[PDB]
Amino acid sequence: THTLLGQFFQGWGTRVASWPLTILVLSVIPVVALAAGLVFTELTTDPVELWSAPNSQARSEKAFHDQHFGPFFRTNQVILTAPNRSSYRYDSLLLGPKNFSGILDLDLLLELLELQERLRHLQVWSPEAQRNISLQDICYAPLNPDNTSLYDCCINSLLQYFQNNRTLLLLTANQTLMGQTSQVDWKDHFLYCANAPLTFKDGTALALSCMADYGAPVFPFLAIGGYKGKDYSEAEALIMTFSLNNYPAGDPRLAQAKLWEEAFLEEMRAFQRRMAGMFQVTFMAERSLEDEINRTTAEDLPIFATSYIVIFLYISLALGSYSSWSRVMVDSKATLGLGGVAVVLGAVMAAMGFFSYLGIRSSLVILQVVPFLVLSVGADNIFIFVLEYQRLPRRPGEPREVHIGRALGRVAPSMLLCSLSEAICFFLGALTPMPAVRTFALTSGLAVILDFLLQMSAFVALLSLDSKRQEASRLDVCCCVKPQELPPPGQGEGLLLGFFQKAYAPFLLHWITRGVVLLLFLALFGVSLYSMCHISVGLDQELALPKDSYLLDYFLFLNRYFEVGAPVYFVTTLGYNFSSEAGMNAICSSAGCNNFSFTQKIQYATEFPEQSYLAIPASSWVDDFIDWLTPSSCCRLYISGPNKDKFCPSTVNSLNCLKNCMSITMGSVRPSVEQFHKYLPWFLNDRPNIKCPKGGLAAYSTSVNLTSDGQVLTSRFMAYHKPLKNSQDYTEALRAARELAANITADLRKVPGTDPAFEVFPYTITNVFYEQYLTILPEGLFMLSLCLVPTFAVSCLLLGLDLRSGLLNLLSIVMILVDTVGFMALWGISYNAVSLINLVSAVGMSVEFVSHITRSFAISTKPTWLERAKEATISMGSAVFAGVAMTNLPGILVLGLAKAQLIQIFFFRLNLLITLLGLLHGLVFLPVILSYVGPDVNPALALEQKRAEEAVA
Ligand SMILES: *[C@@H]1O[C@H](CO)[C@@H](O[C@@H]2O[C@H](CO)[C@@H](O)[C@H](O)[C@H]2NC(C)=O)[C@H](O)[C@H]1NC(C)=O
Ligand SMILES: *[C@@H]1O[C@H](CO)[C@@H](O[C@@H]2O[C@H](CO)[C@@H](O)[C@H](O)[C@H]2NC(C)=O)[C@H](O)[C@H]1NC(C)=O
Ligand SMILES: *[C@@H]1O[C@H](CO)[C@@H](O[C@H]2O[C@H](CO)[C@@H](O)[C@H](O)[C@H]2NC(C)=O)[C@H](O)[C@H]1NC(C)=O
Ligand SMILES: CC(C)CCC[C@@H](C)[C@H]1CC[C@H]2[C@@H]3CC=C4C[C@@H](O)CC[C@]4(C)[C@H]3CC[C@]12C
Ligand SMILES: CC(C)CCC[C@@H](C)[C@H]1CC[C@H]2[C@@H]3CC=C4C[C@@H](O)CC[C@]4(C)[C@H]3CC[C@]12C
Ligand SMILES: CC(C)CCC[C@@H](C)[C@H]1CC[C@H]2[C@@H]3CC=C4C[C@@H](O)CC[C@]4(C)[C@H]3CC[C@]12C
Ligand SMILES: *[C@@H]1O[C@H](CO)[C@@H](O)[C@H](O)[C@H]1NC(C)=O
Ligand SMILES: *[C@@H]1O[C@H](CO)[C@@H](O)[C@H](O)[C@H]1NC(C)=O
Ligand SMILES: *[C@@H]1O[C@H](CO)[C@@H](O)[C@H](O)[C@H]1NC(C)=O
Ligand SMILES: *[C@H]1O[C@H](CO)[C@@H](O)[C@H](O)[C@H]1NC(C)=O
Repeated sequence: THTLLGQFFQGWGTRVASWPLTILVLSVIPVVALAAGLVFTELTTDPVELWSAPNSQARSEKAFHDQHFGPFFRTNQVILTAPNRSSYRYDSLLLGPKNFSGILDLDLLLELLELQERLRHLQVWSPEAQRNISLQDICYAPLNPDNTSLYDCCINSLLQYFQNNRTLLLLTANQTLMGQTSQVDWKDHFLYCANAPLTFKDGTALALSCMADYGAPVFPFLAIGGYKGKDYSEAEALIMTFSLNNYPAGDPRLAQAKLWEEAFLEEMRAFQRRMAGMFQVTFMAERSLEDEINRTTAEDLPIFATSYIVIFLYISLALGSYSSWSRVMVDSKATLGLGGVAVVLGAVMAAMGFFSYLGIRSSLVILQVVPFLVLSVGADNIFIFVLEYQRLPRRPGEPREVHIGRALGRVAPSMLLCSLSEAICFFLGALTPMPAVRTFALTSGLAVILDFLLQMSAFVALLSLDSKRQEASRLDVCCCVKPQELPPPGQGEGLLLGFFQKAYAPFLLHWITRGVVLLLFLALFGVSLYSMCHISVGLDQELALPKDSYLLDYFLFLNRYFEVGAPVYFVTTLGYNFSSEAGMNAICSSAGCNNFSFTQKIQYATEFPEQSYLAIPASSWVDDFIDWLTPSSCCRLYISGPNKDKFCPSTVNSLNCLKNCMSITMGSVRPSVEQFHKYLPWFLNDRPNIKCPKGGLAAYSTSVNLTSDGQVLTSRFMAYHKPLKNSQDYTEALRAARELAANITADLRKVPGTDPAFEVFPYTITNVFYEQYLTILPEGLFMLSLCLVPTFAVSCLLLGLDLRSGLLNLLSIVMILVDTVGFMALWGISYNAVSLINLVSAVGMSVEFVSHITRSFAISTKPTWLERAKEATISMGSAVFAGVAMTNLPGILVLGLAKAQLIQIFFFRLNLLITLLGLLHGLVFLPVILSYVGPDVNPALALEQKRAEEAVA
């Protein structure tokens, strides 16, 4: 069946080389017709659409949350630290001698106040809206979310303890204690605040409120960072969080938030420049990561285009015959190199265009690296074809058409094998949950297929025209005005086969070198197999960005100085009867509630923050609700009047509403079903004052989704992750949170009247990205096994290879792949979707290294194994080296300047390892192992080629 394709491709090659210009036209027309569809490209840069599987669990959990509570707010942080400012001591009253940091000086706080109050009143022009966007339009106001003001926006900073009042910050009082008097300053209020932030009367001889201006308590971990435990006075970093209201991807209010974020960043860069010796400013907006990813994507297009220029230039001056110094410009193949690269770029653009016709949404991070891998695969085929056509000696009085036909018929089955193997590998690499890598894989897969279809028609027609322009004694690209003259046309043997015949093949196939090489490769396989175990599974941030980013400095500070990670909501899905006494007994953590309840379990989890990645015990709306419902003066009903048995708030101090919230309790307080359903909407819309410090509107306003009639559909309990620094930390944190949530639901599902489909799930904003890494290894190994299958299957069918031949190919592919993963674990390249699609591309590509040598060893007539190995090495080892290896390496070595750590790590280093191991195995190890245990001579395999050449000659 090999020689059948030989006959077909002989016929095809002849028929194409006979009609060059017609075939070039008929081949260019569909490429332009498909590649004109690039104008439909919907370039989506948003991280949730590229890097989350929309059918995964995390996305179903996110969808449920974002439905029942609205989406998660956009955090625009600033982490300030004064490194050169020396620590001092304070002899405070009510507390011991505290050692204060340099950052907790007064002038620095007045400078942070200036910045905070400047960013409050920041305004931007909105051309879509044709007005000035104020912060109040877009800011996340937890208290009073409808008709907000600039002094109602969620701005978490140390100076919230002084409600951003500059008079309260410079304020000093005289306090006498146990006979002795001392001057109390802002330090006393700060410390008393950082201890218990839910106070309205400071205890340090000052009637100073501790709650923020917007009316919620600021916990110390949100305001200060760099301390360790309850030693807040030694805080090294101040934090200033601007929380904006997040809206769905299609809301016209998201442009407003992003415009303000851009203005925030401009103001923060100006502020960073102004304060050089004083502060060390680091900052990010929510738009920062999407903007720093897409900045560097358009800055390394010169460094990408240079790769294809260099591959063109190598292929151009590595098929040119340099014998005499008079006909170099006639021998040099500039037209063929240019044409070959043009054909491959045609194929790539056709693929991108075809996929853009179906409305598939890509990103410039995806349409950047597609041409590289497709070209590194597609250039080798053209190189090997032209090399064979060059080496194949023309029969006497034979025309060029039949010669090109014969050369193509000779090398076409091998190129069909390569192209099919690589296309299948890419289309099996396109099973990834990540839509970005899926789009990449599918585009690359089709690009390789169209590359082959163009190489068979357009490039063969082009080679026919080049051969004609050469034989007519005209120049290459300086031709058609210059048929002048040359010395004798046909010259002797080349330098490539010269080297491979006289230096290499005798050296590699020495008495000693076979034993040494074989031993050394088995040792390398052993080391690689050992080292593959210490692979780091996870794509952390600080890789997506460049190395010159303002976000890297922010991430260094966010890792070093921060005291808690992202907040995790333990969302409770539908089918909990919260009203029942038995219901709310298993959620609360007060006197009378069940032991190992919801909040008790989270509390005890946070007691061990290293095992279960939680730093703070969960907030509880039900615990604070049954706390609110006490016979104290928090909720009271009018004893009589027009508002009889109606809620008089904690603010009014009249005698008319002296009646308590419910009856005179005889122990642990529990409201009845009617009492619960009536009094919960009051609790959730009660602002915490001095009189009643317990109130729902502050924290739990949005953490309960009531029905139209006052049934609780859902509810979320807000804990905080410990500071998560690596991708492994994020993944372990998700795993541990899920395990705890499963343990919680297991106990909550044993309550009378709970639906069995009831579930507690820990939704954090970074769940969708770091969920895949729970099961990337099994998926990856299944994928690489499914990619090793068709390689062998089609390698045994198409090439028509025997059993030993197929198994030697397979053994070599497995060896290359294990070596790649071993060196991945050594160099410090992580395991993820990007590394995985590179390894699947490697499984596909390594066939180009092994298959050519193994075939040309199989189709051999030399007496002894060593002679056949030498022949295979010299002829096809030289073709495979000069083609595959040296059209990979000049392309890869240019991506070493990419500047983006993602490409610089996963597409330079990993492809360099893949290429060099491919080279080493399929030019050092495969000749030796073929010379040892290669397949036996098949005379019919070579002798029937002559019943397939002459018959259709
Ligand atoms: C409480 O949860 C309900 C669940 O139905 C939310 O109602 C849905 O809201 C989403 C987003 O606005 C809409 O797409 C659905 O059409 C709504 N469904 C129904 C049945 O009305 C509700 O929005 C949540 N409460 C609040 C105030 O947002
Ligand atoms: C949730 O449990 C409460 C009890 O804690 C149920 O309220 C009772 O419902 C029964 C059935 O009609 C009535 O006879 C009682 O008068 C109600 N009050 C009690 C017993 O406290 C409530 O029905 C349950 N939720 C459901 C089933 O939807
Ligand atoms: C910030 O707080 C200060 C001090 O409380 C406010 O200054 C006023 O506060 C008093 C009571 O509200 C007023 O009666 C005085 O006019 C004044 N007190 C002093 C001693 O100056 C100030 O108004 C607050 N900030 C704003 C702008 O509301
Ligand atoms: C080595 C390079 C030049 C090979 C060609 C790569 C081409 C196909 C890539 C590189 C930059 C890309 C373009 C950059 C952005 C846009 C603008 C958009 O509104 C239409 C698509 C379009 C026009 C892209 C199409 C694909 C593109 C043109
Ligand atoms: C085939 C590849 C090279 C095409 C581009 C892959 C890109 C999109 C991949 C590689 C690394 C990934 C990023 C790394 C981690 C983060 C941080 C997270 O908070 C938002 C998503 C984001 C930003 C990921 C989005 C998708 C990502 C940028
Ligand atoms: C095919 C193999 C044998 C050679 C591949 C090329 C070489 C240069 C590659 C393969 C493995 C790589 C090394 C593996 C990891 C480290 C440790 C690090 O602290 C310094 C760089 C260094 C030393 C890498 C440098 C580049 C490297 C040596
Ligand atoms: C600074 O505070 C630390 C922490 O208590 C203490 O050990 C040390 O003695 C203090 N040094 C000075 C100079 O007061
Ligand atoms: C918008 O804000 C700028 C702040 O520089 C201000 O100067 C300008 O007057 C504002 N636009 C309008 C409509 O007043
Ligand atoms: C408080 O004591 C300080 C320091 O001695 C002094 O300057 C100030 O006048 C005193 N204030 C009052 C109210 O006595
Ligand atoms: C939580 O889960 C189990 C249920 O399998 C429960 O019995 C026990 O209290 C907890 N288990 C562990 C290992 O903490």
